[PDB]
Amino acid sequence: KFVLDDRYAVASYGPTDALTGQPLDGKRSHGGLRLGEMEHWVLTAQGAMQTIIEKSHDDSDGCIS
Amino acid sequence: MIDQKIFETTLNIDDPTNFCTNVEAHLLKELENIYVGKCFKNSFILNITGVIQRSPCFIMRTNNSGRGYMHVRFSAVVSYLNAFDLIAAVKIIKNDSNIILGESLLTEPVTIVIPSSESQNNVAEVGQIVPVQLANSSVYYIPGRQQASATGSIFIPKHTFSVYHVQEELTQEQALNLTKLVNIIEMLLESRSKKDFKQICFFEKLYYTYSISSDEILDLKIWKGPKGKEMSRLKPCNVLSFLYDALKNKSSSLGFWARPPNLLKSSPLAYQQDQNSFNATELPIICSAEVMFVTLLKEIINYLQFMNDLCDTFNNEQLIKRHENIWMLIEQRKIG
Repeated sequence: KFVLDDRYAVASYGPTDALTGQPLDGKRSHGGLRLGEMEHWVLTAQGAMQTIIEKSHDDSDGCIS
Repeated sequence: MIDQKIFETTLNIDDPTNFCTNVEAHLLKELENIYVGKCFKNSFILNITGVIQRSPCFIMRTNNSGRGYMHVRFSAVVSYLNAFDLIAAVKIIKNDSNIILGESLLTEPVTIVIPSSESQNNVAEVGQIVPVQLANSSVYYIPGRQQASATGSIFIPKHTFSVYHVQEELTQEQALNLTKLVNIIEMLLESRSKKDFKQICFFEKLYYTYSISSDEILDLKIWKGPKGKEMSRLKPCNVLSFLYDALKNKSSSLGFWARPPNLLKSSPLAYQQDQNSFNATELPIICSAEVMFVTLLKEIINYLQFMNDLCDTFNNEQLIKRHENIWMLIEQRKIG
């Protein structure tokens, strides 16, 4: 196990899924990292809703319907 | 016609701090910029009269921008066009390819499609202001469009008319709803009084079903105009006087109300018959006094506005010279 292989950092732009519009999964696909529902539970518990908007709408799929 | 309507919408504010400095002025400016000159809620917005109600400048929760929003209820002046409305000025942009259409040149923008089926429609030429009457189909106010869409044909006064039977006596305290409209017609007649009588006579005898050059002028202080034919030597009654009779509270509303083709349409006169003395092209409609009176008043207002607009838009004898061919279409169709 090497640190250089494990590390990953991604900026705003990258490949996106065709169906859901979300970032492609993982580092192999050059996409974003996952904030599962446990992370959402923790952020909700802390009351961090502007952070949730920033991460799950702007960084993830987000659209004016 | 021009009317007062109340809408309620939500306005997005990009800079709430600057917006709130003069809330009333900024709200009026935004409403004028967004809604004036566009079709909304089946109505064409002409101007914004005022803001009846509003809400505090909230801040958008869902997005992370500081932008705000404001619920605003505003009263505006709108133009709604029914069936059979008469538009004096309609310029034909493209009379070709067996399709015809023209744009209105009045305070209420409209795009009218004129079919090529009728010969009179084919006769009209481009760049010519031709009077038009909208068809029986309703006017399509597509939201966001800067002009209404409709279908119409060159106005040719039709000989077939209708007879209305009133089964209920005059509605009591609805005479005020009718009075709201008598005021509009009074304003129209005052406007007509200003312009010259000769042009009015020219257009009236052009669009009079039974053309009369006798130069005999029926004189009514509110309305003056060349006289027509007499059917059964019957006596018409002025609608304005009968409405004024509301103070008496007795108006003999039951009698059949009808306006024969001879009777000048702009003239407030209408014939009242105890029986169906008027020939019934169709079985007399069984309608209440409200429906009838509103209908007759609407028809006379439409015709009066048509005549004022005709006089105003054809104020040049040379334009009349160009449009004498349209006049010839109407005259040839006219019978008596």
